[PDB]
Amino acid sequence: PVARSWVCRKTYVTPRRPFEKSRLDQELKLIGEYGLRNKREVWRVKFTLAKIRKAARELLTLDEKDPRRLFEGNALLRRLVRIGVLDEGKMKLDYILGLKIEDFLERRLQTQVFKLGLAKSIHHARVLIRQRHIRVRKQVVNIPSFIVRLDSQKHIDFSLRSPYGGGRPGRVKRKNAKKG
Amino acid sequence: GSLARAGKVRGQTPKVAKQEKKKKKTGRAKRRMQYNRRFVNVVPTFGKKKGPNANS
Amino acid sequence: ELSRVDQRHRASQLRKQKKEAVLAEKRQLGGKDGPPHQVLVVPLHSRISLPEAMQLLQDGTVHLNELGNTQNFMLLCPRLKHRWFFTSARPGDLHVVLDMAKVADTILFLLDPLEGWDSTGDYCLSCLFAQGLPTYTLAVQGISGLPLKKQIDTRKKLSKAVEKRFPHDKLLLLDTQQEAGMLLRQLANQKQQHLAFRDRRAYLFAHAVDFVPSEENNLVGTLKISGYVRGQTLNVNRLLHIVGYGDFQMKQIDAPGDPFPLNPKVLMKADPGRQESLQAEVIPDPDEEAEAKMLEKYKQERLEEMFPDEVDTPRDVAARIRFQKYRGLKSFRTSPWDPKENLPQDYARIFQFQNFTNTRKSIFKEVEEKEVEGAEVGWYVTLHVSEVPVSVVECFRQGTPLIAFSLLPHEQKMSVLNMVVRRDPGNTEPVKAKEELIFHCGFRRFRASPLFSQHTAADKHKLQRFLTADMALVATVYAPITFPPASVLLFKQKSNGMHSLIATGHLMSVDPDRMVIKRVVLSGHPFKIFTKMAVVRYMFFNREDVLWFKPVELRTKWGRRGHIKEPLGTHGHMKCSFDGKLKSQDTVLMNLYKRVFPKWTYDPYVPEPVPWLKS
Amino acid sequence: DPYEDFQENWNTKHSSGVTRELMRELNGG
RNA sequence: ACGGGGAAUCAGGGUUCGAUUCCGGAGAGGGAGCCUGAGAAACGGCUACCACAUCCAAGGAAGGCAGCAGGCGCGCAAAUUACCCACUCCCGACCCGGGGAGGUAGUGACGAAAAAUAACAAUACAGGACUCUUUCGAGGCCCUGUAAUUGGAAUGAGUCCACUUUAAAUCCUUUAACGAGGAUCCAUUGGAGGGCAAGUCUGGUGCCAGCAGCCGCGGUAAUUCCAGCUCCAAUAGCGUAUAUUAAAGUUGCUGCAGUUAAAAAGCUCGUAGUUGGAUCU
Repeated sequence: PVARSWVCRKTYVTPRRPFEKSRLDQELKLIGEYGLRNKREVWRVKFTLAKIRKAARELLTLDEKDPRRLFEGNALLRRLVRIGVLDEGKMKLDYILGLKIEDFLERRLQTQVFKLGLAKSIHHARVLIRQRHIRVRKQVVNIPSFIVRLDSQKHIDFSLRSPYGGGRPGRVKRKNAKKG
Repeated sequence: GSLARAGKVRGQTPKVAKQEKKKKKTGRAKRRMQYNRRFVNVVPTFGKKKGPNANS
Repeated sequence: ELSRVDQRHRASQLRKQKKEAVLAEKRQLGGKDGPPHQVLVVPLHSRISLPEAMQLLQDGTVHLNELGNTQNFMLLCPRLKHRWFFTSARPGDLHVVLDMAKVADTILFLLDPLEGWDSTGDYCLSCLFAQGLPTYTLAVQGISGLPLKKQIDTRKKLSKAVEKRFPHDKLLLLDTQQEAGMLLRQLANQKQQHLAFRDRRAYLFAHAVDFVPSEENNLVGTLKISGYVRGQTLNVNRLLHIVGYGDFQMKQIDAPGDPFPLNPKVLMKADPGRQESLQAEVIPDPDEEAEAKMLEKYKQERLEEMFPDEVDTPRDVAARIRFQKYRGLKSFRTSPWDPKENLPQDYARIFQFQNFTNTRKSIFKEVEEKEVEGAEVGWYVTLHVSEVPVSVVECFRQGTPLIAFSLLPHEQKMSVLNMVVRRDPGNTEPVKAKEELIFHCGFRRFRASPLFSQHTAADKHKLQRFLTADMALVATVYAPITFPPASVLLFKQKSNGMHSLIATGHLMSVDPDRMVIKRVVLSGHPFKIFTKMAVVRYMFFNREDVLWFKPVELRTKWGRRGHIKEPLGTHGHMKCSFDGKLKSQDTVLMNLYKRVFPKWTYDPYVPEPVPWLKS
Repeated sequence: DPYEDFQENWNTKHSSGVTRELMRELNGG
């Protein structure tokens, strides 16, 4: 007996066929377009989409005046509007099935740092997040796959201790000032 | 059969030493490198030879 | 098995079978009766001074039995009621390590915290692994002498840099005696590695050597050697081999009082002449010029790893004269050969066996399944030997111990020993087929001149003229008979008496019936080829010897079999039928074979090596 | 030419390789 | 074969695992018998016997780790003889004492989560793309690199004062100071004939050594072995062995087959089983 929880969960699935061209090609295009590191970051966002399609595909067999479909189905669309993947006029339960991987990958903090212009490339956003230069509303966020909600998109900035926004220079500029 | 030849070709091979090259690349910058090789600025060129590591 | 209760019973018998057989040899070592628990301790890294650590593990009751230079003492702590014994040696010294780590029960290695070992400790580490390792335990000295964070890394930055020698073991550190108190328990409860050599012969370790000569002018007398018996029941009518000074017969044993009992003068055996076997090895009745040798030995060796035996054919002397003695075999493995056709005169000076394995199982049974009237183990028996020179005495006063052990019957004469070697890759120098090398074949030490051979199962064996680094070869030499098994070491003085370890291995069957065969390959060249005929230039030069070597079969370098058909030149040309069509790239060549015998360059004297360092 | 090397070597040891190369030429990207 | 709650896989149906932290049972080397007590056929209680085994002055005495550590043995196969009652709770006459229950560290690539190993700019290219020139060729307009071209700006990993954490420590979080140019502060494991992503390049060997799950490869030009280069896949992870699940509509209830591929009993009667025609507001 222990006071520990052993409840864990894997967050990706690997494909059934390992060496398949045009699966390899499409995921490499999605790695290069969004600045991701390995295939497992695509297989992770493929997995949260496959959980959302599957739960909506279950809710589509119950009729329109079901209790469970009306409650749990309105709570599924609410999250997808909240993270900015769906829009507001498309809140029937059948524009869930028209979602794709790219809608979910456009909402990462990495691509949003690139979209707002705080970076100048999609790989420049990965480092600027990871070097702790990026904060969201007060809080330095150190994770590039931080899915930016819709209300937290207007507050993404440059982290008041950083040499980019705050002003105290880094390791390199101060040593060159010492050698001045 | 006769066990006397064992490791014949392994010990007979002329020992060529590995040539020093640069440290390759790692991780996200490697995936960016091989995306830049294949998809952006793919060459308008002799197509259907799409066999990288084609000798001749 | 049948039905759940005769399966649970069937497991219980075989559990009881195994659990009782593992106990029938546990009492071989370190009981309350107590043949003392011999622990040899060596430091690897030369930064580790050995008097730093031995003082810390001194105190239960310490008994400093004084020696020449090193302090080799005994320990009694009766809170656990065991009798330890501590001997100590230095890294790289082949003399003082190999002579008392062979009769030891336990080796205790002392590793440094910083690195694993220096270069010189790796040398004596290699000889100990090939000699037969007893129970071993790692230990370290300077872990807690580092800061309170820098010690949890130092065991971790060490213990992977040990595994290419020592694959898995924990490391018991040494800083306190309360750290060493956990060492002696770990030392006590091990799995006892049983050295397969020593559990058939009765051996001993020197505790105090005393001497008085019979005469002083001849510089030879009689020793009073004292020490515990640690082998089998020591018979009185067996011979006695000091490990560094030859074999001889003793005349009197006697058991005095034990100078070190665990918890606190009678003569019993004498040697007659009727049972004592006679000592006779044979049957009574019948700088830049060597560099010029060194640079060609980096080349004449390399004429063997690309060409098998490509010799030059003699242009002056006739072929039936230069290669008179040889013969041609139709098939190297399935040919008949008389094993006693041409015995040399040295083979009338060696001893034979009727059947070696069945005379081994009868001399193996009598030491174990039969009880002799000798003195039993665990005792403290001192010993009077007959005739040993005075030179063995003062070197004990320098510090080295003298080890004597009994011999089986038929272990004093001469025969032809075959022994498997593998060349140690620590050395890179080439060795000829008839060099002079230091042999350590199972508690013996002698120089010899072997014959390197190949390790097959067929009766014939082809001579390898040099030493290769990957094939396991067999040395063959005249030596005194040691019954198998026996661990082998091979050394060679490079310079200043430094012994370079070049080959390790074990022992094959000692017999003269092993056919080692020296080959010679006669290379020719075919220069007119036809449809399944061939005109071979340059292989012979006379016309007449073509009819001499006509029945000797031919081969090519591309696998083609053939034979000599006719000669056609008055010069050295010939016609040869073949099976395939010869290629223009070929080189037809024939094989000549003859028996070979080793040299009799046996000497029991070995020079004492220096402290082995680098260059 | 993958056409000729396939039409010649479809029977030999190199059949699988020349079929791979011919599909590479025909399908293409 | 301890049983359940459950776990793996899975279209739907299924199949297999469940010693293992929760509930219930059993048992303290093997059987047996008791004392005490509300409660035990109790083993960190006792009495025997069978099996092992400790001390002994030889008359006697004491045992039971399938508790926590640790040892031996077994084996393919599994961690420290560490710190503390501060937490969660329990026992006692008790706000106070105790607890290897339990907590905290150590070992730990069982396994699961996040995630570095570089980014950017100016040049130049016998690189590509966009506007003009019929074309040569004209440009900061957008991209790319087998530039070990230059250039500062950014930063952790480490090293390390201090705070914070805690019973006291550690670790992480927070901060001084140092801390990157072959940023040598170098990423590996398998592969390149087809299944199956990716070289009939070069050297060696010559049905040998060896590779290869399968098909096959190797007999002097080896797309397959031994290597060098280059390329591919996953990536702080990747091979191998075995169990098992899908693939397997190759166990078939859904949902297979039975002339010739494996297969309908020689024929008929017959009890149980299985299945049974219309018809009632």
